[PDB]
Amino acid sequence: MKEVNVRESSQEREQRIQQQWQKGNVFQQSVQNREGYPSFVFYEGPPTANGLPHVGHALGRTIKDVVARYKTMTGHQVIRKAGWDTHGLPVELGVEKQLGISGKHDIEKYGVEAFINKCKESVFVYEKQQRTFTEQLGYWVDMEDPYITLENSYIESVWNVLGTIHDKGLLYKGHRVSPYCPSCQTSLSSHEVAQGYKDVKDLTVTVKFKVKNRDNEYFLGWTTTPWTLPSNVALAVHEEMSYVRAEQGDSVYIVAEALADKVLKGEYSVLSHHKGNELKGMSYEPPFNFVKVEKGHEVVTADYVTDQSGTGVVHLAPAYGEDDYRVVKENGFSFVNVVDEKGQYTSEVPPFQGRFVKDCDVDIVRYLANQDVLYHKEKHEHSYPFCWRCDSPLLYYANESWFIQTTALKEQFLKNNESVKWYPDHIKHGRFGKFLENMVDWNISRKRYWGTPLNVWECEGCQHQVAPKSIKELQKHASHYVDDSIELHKPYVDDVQLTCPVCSGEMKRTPEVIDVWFDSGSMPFAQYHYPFENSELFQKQFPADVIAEGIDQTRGWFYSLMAVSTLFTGKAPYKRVLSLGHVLDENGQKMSKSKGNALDPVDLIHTFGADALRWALLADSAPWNPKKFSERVVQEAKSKVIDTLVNVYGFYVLYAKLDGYDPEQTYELKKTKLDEWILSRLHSTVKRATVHLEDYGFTSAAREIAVFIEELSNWYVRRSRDRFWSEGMDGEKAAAYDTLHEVLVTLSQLLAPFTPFVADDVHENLTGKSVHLADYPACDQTKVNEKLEKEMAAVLQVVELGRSIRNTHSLKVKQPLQSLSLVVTEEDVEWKAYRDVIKDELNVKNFNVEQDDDKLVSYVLKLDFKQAGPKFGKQVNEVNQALKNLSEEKGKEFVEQGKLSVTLASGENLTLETEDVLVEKVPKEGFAVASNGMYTAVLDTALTEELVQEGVAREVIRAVQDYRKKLDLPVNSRINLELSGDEEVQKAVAKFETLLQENLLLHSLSVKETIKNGETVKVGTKQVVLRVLNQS
Ligand SMILES: CC[C@H](C)[C@H](N)C(=O)NS(=O)(=O)NC[C@H]1O[C@@H](n2cnc3c(N)ncnc32)[C@H](O)[C@@H]1O
Ligand SMILES: [Zn+2]
Ligand SMILES: [Zn+2]
Repeated sequence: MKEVNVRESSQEREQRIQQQWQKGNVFQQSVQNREGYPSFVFYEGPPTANGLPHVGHALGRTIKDVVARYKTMTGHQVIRKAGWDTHGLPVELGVEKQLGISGKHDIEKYGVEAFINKCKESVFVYEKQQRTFTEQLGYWVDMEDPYITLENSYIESVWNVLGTIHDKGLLYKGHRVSPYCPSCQTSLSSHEVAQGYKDVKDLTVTVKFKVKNRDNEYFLGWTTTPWTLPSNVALAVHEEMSYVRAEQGDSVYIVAEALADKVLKGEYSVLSHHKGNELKGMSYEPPFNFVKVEKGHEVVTADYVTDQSGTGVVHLAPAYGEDDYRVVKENGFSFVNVVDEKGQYTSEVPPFQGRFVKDCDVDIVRYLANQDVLYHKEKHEHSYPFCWRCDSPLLYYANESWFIQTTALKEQFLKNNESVKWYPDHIKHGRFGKFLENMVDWNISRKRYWGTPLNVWECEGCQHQVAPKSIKELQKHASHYVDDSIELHKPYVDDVQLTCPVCSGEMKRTPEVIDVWFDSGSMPFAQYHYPFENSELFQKQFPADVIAEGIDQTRGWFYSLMAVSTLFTGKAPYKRVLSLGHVLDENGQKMSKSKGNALDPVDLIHTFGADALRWALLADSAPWNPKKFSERVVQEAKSKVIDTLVNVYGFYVLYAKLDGYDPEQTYELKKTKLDEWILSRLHSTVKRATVHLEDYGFTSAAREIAVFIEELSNWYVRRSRDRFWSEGMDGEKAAAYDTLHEVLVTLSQLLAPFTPFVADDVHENLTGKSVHLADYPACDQTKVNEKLEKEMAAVLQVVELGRSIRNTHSLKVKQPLQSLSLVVTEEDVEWKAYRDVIKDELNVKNFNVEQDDDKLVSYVLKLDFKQAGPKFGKQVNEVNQALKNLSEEKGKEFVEQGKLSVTLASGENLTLETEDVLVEKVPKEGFAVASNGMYTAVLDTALTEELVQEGVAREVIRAVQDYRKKLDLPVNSRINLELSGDEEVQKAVAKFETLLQENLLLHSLSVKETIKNGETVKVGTKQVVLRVLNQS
C-alpha cells in the first residue's frame, strides 16, 4: 500500500493528484457511485466571462466545493454542472474598450455581427482562464459540459420562460420614468441601481417664478436638480397646505406658511393666507423660455408636497421625475423632453445644447442670477445613483421600456423568501427582504446588441403582440422560411418577421435585448433545456437544496433566480442560501486591478498549494462578513496545517516501510494511554466537525481539525517517536503503528472537503482508494474518553507553565532540575498517572502535588505611604525599614492576624493598620512560580554540582550520538570512543559513566589528554574532541 513520500513542492503534489483524478474519472465516479442515494441539489452561479479571477473569486468556489464534497461523503448525490455568464453590459463594455470604440453609433459603424463575434471570442478566452483557475483550485464542477448563456438551447429555454410570462399578462411595454445610464444609453433595473449608490454633493436652488396678470409677485419654487428647470411645465403645491403671500421690500413672494421664516430672511410682512387649493390655476413665467409648453406653466395640486423642507412649491419636469410625469399627465399638461439619449441638451435648449445636463449645473445657477430669478442656493450631500458598470451618474429619464410585472406577485415573492434558510440569518429580512418589500417592476429591456433578444414581435398595423416560446413557434408564425439553424441573437432574429394573427400585417421584433440578470436567473430551467429536453432530470434537480455566492447577489443572482422562478412557476428555486462576504486586501480596501491590490490566486496556488489557500479562506475568518486577506495567512496555513500533515504522513510511511508494518496483518497490540488519548481526540474532533458542517459552520469545523492536528504533531507523534525508532515489533510499537494508521486514514477523510489534494494523497497511498469516493467517518463513541482528554489538557497546561518558568530563568530543558511542585485546589486530575510524562517534559527529578503553597512561599512586608504617611510623620521611613526587617514568621503572622506592631530604634513601639502594610508573597529561596489561577507551578531553580554535571553528561551523550550519525555507522555497532576535554567534562563523564553506557552502545570509553585527527564538537560552552576507532 504505502509507497513513499518524496521531496516535492506543493504544486508538484497537487499536479500529480490532479492527474490521478483525471486517469480515474474520480469526480465522475463520486457522482455516479451515489446513484439511488438521496439527492442534494446544487446550482452553480455562473461567473461572468469578462475578466481574470482574483482571490475573492476563490471564496465561493471553495465553499461550494466543501459543501458538495461533504454532501457526497454523507450519502447524497450532488450533480454539479458548471455555467458561464456571457451576455450583457459586463461583456460589451470590455469589448468596446478592446476595440477602442464607445457608444451605440460606433458599434453600428463597426458592424453588429462583427462586434458580437468579438464578444464571443472574448468570452471564450475568459471562460478558459476561469476554467483553469477552477481546476487548479480543486473545485469539482463539470466544465466539460457546462451551460452557457449564449448557447441556442439556453436562449430557447429563456424564450420559453419569457413567453409563458407574456401569456400571463406580466410582460408589458410602457413609457415610464426609469433610471437611465447616459453613457451606456440604456435603462437599468432596480437591483442594478441598488448596486451603484455613491455619496455626492450638489446644489439645490430656490427660484422666483413671476405670477402672471400680477406685478412684483413671485412664487418661490424649489428644486434639487437645477438642470431640469428649462423643462419646467408646472409648479406643485399641496391643496390642504397653508401658503402665504409675504411682502419683502419691493416684491411679494408666495411660499408655504410653515417655511416662510426659513425662506424669507432679513425682513418680511405676511399680507394674506391662502390654501393650496386656492393657488391652483394661477399662471407664471418659467425661468427659461427656450422650450415652448403649449399646456403648462400653471400651478397644480399634488399630495406628495411637504412643508417639512423647501418652499412648498415644487418645480415639475415631467420627463425627469416619476411624480412630475404622473402629475403633469393627470392635469392634461404636455410632456416635454430636452435631453437626448446621451444625457446631453437637445436643440430646444440653445445655450447648453450638446452638454451633459449635470455638468451644466453651475452655469445654470449663474444664468438664473442673470435673469434675476434666483433666491437661494444650498449644498446637498446625499446618495445618488451611478451605473454599476460604466460608473457614470445615472439620470431619471422618460423612456419606453419592457417590464416584467414582479409587483403583481410580490406577496408570493415574500412567501417564497419566507421558506428560505439564509446564512447569515439577517439577510433574510435585512438586505434581501427589505429589497423585496420595496419592489418595483423589473425593467428588462436594454437598447444594446450582445445579449438575449427580447422575443416579442409587434404588428406594425394593430400592435398585437406575439412572443414565440421556441424556434418551432418562431418558424410557425414567420411569414418567410426560417432555417432550423437560426441563431437566437441579433441581428439574425431581427431579420425574422411574423404574420399578425389579427390583421395579417407585418410583425417586427422589438429591438432590445434583456437584462443579463434574467439570463442567469433562468438557469434552473435553461441549464437542462427545459421543457424541450431532460424533463425528468430537471424535476429531480429543482429546487436547489443550496446555493452559495457573494453578498452582492442579494441585488443580483439571488433576486433574479427568485423573480424568474416565482414568475414562471410560482415556486422558490432554492431552499437555502449562503451569502458570502467579499474578500478585501489586508487593509480592508476592496481589491481592484486599477488599485493593484488584487492578489493573483493562481500565483498563490502555485506557491503554497490550493489546499493552503482554501484552508486560509475557510479558517482565518468566517465567510459571512467582509474578509481581510493576505498572502501571509496562506503562508501560515501551509506551514502550520498542510506541512504538518505531510510531515506526519511521511514519518509514518518511512518508518512503516522500514519496520515492515502491514495494516492487513493482525498484530498483538499494547495500546498506551497516549494512543487512547489521541484516538479520543480524533473521534471527538470527528463529532464536533460533523456537527459544525451540518450547520454550514466551515470555520469552526476547520479550527477544530487544526487543533487536533496540532495535538497530533506536537504531542502524540513527538512523544511517541521512540516507538517508531525502536527495533523489533513488540506490542507497543504495533499499537503505535495501528493508532497512527487509523488517525491518518480518518483525518484525511475528515479533511477531504477542505483540502482535497493532500487528503487524497494520504488516503490513497494508505488505502489504495480515493478519499473522495469514501464515506465521511462516523464518531466511535466507544473510543471517546472525556476524563482522559480533560486530564491530558490539564497536563499540557502544567507543562506550559513549567516551560514558561524555565524560559524566564534561562534554564534550558536539557539542564535537569530538582523538583516541580504543583499547587492544586481540587483533586480533579489523577496526577499520579502522568508523573512520568511531566518529569520527562520539564526534566525534573521530582513532581509533587500540594494543596497549598505554605511550604513554597514566604511573606515580605512594606509600608503603604499613600495610606499611612500622616500617621507616622517623620517616622515613616524608619517604620518602613523596620517592616522590611521583620522575619519570615513575622510576615506570616501579619498575614494571619492582620494586626502588627514595629519597635523602632529609639525603643518606641507603633501599631500598624491592615491598610498601612503592603504584603508581598515571594517564592522561597531557589524557587520560581508561574500560575494560571487553576494551577501553580513552583520550579526549584537551584543548581548543584551534581545537576550541572548530569547536564554535561547528557550533552556529551548527545554529541556522541550526533557524531555517530554523521559518520554513517551501523546502529548495532559497538564503538571505541576517545574523548578529550577539560577537567569539568572529565569529572562529569566519570561520575555518570553508567548513564553514558546505558545511552551509548560503547565497547570502550577512553578519556585522553590529546586526540590526533579528532572531531571538535561543542558540549555546552566547552569544546570536546571525539574519535571513533572500531566498527566505524
Ligand atoms: C453568481 C454569478 C452572477 C450571475 C454573475 N455572473 C457574477 O457576479 N459573476 S462574477 O464572476 O462577477 N462573481 C462570481 C462570484 O464571486 C463573487 N465575488 C465577486 N467579487 C467578490 C469579492 N471581491 N470577494 C468575494 N467574492 C466575490 C460573486 O458574488 C459571485 O459569487
Ligand atoms: Zn453605464
Ligand atoms: Zn395586426
